[PDB]
Amino acid sequence: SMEQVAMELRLTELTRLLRSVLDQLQDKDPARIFAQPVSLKEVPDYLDHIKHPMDFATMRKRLEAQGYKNLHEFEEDFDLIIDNCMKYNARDTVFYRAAVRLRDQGGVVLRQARREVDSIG
Repeated sequence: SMEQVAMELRLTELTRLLRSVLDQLQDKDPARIFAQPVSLKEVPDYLDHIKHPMDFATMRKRLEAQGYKNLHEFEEDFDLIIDNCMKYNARDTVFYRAAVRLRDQGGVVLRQARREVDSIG
């Protein structure tokens, strides 16, 4: 149908916008602390602690499969990265501190992406 195609074009354009948001968010992590999943070889008990792991590479696979239907879903995954980190790691650690900075700096980027999604529909 022509409706299914028009919907597909909307999803593609949302995907293009989220890809740029993702690149902007990832730049706020220059140390690459959140680039890849926490290694279960190196942190074998990680899943006893964190029930829903997340990281930027795993978000990128989902994005490129057009697996995000809306910005809310994307934001959920970004928030998991931060929130998982701040529970697993103590306050006085390089890891926790990097999460706080990513959170604060991403807020700006997410504030305008919300406006661009509402605006461009």
